[PDB]
Amino acid sequence: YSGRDSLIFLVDASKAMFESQSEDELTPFDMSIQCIQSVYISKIISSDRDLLAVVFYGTEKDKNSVNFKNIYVLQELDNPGAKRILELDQFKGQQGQKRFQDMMGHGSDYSLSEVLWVCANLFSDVQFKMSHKRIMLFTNEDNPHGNDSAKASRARTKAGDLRDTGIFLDLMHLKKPGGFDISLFYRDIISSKLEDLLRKVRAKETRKRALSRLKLKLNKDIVISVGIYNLVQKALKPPPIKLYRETNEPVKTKTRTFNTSTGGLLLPSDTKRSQIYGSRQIILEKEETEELKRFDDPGLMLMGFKPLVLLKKHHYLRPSLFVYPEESLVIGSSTLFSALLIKCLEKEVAALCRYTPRRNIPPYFVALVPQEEELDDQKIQVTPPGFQLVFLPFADDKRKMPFTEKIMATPEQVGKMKAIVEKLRFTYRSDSFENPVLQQHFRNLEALALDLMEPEQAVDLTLPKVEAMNKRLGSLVDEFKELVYPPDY
Amino acid sequence: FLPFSLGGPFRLGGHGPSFPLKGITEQQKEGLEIVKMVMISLEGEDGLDEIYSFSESLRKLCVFKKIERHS
DNA sequence: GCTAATAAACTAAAAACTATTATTATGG
DNA sequence: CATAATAATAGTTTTTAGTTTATTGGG
Repeated sequence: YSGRDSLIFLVDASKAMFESQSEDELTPFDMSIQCIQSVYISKIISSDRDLLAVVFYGTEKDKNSVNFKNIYVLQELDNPGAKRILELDQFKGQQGQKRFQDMMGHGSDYSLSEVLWVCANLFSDVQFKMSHKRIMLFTNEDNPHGNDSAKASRARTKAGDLRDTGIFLDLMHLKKPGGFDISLFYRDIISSKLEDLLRKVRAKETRKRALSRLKLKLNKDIVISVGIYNLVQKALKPPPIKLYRETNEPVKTKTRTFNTSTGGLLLPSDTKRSQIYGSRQIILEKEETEELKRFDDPGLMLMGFKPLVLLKKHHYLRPSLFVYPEESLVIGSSTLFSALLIKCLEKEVAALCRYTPRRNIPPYFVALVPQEEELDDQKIQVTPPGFQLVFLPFADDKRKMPFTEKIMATPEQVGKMKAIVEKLRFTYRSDSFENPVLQQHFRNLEALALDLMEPEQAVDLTLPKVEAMNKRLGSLVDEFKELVYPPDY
Repeated sequence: FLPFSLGGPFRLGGHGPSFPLKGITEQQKEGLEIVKMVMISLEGEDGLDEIYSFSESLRKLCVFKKIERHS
């Protein structure tokens, strides 16, 4: 499902950004600004399909297209970008706070119902596929129901409308964190993470819409609608958009075939593919090439059933893809596959096929790991019910080794090193790998997008150490390595 | 390497199984016996890598020996 | 005494995400 | 020939597919 996650950033202007309010820090203006800046950076690196707008409930002198009193409209709904980063840097730090004092000032009178009015206007402004719409708000004023009851009633009515409209609002601890003490009564219409928001984890791109769906033409009679998808991706280099080094102007690199001799623009027609082999240049053509690659229609033709016992580590290829059952023109796909999964204890003998990716391209043997409905107790469908597309190699997929068959050592070595490795058991964490080049690259991009003094080099969990395992375990591994002249040359 | 072959799994169309070598010409049988008392002494790498039989040199690229160099 | 065998990067790339317009059916 | 007919034939940014890029190499 495509859709722009619109997010609004409601930050106070009177004191909730400026009063300690049962705390001792500085004005929450600066911390809130840095928090939202961090999340903007996180989106820029991780999500540029989500619109953002910042609003200041409370305004001495209105900066608002709505022109309503106590409305300060800084940034309109739009995807994250550098102009907004500069916009917030104007109000970043205590220098930014005193700026805020300069053009409009703090202690600003508020208009809550009008704030809901104008943010509703902003939500109405969008013209695109919307995935989510959230109001993000911090306030030291956890319960300013001390206002006129008419304003509170109208604000609650507007909240009922907007959540009825589907608009979502978030107020999160700024005065009395934890214990539900925060929002002493503004809990009425709203029903921690500052560390994450400042942490601004980024560079996370994920599937948004369905793609690459096919059918299980298992025999010449039966087909079963399915869909092929990925969750393991190879991180790319971001596109080098050739810009004029002076004027930042893009490049129309006009690349074509041609003739080195007669100065004419050649075409694939008046040219032919060829293969210089032996004594014969083996000629071909573009459609000839396609046909030589054109084998059969895309889909899954069942070639057999193999137990999940022949599969071994050497039986491995490119990272596996996934198949989910689909019912667009094959009734019972999901039903029959549910039967397959319930009888998957016996269906360790998984399906065998020579999968054809698309037309004009050949099929290839790819095994299918039966994915169960592994729904977690917290209701996370890890490995959704389907099949993992582990790819069956050919004799092509081989680069042989020598055969200097090595023999086992004395069992005391095995036992002592088992004690070593289990004593030196690294805490398992699947979501623990970030590429230092990748991370440092993100940091260069974000830092050399502003005038940052330096891009930080992210010390990743992927970096091995020298003493952390040498204090969790110690040098007893080397002392155990009792053989003369250990591989520590 | 005899003109004929020397001396579900049914998916479709494998290589040739074999070819007669016993009921063949008696002269062929005599020559085969002499070259086989040779074979027990010399069966050759030409056959050790793959015994040349008219059955087994038909279907696929088994001769092409699909493989690349070592790393 | 010599001289690849690679593999960082190639430089790309075929995927429906979306669908208005024509569809030629029926008021005219 | 009548004249608002309202389906397919793409429009889309898709990630993801083969790109020479690279150095140890026989003397």
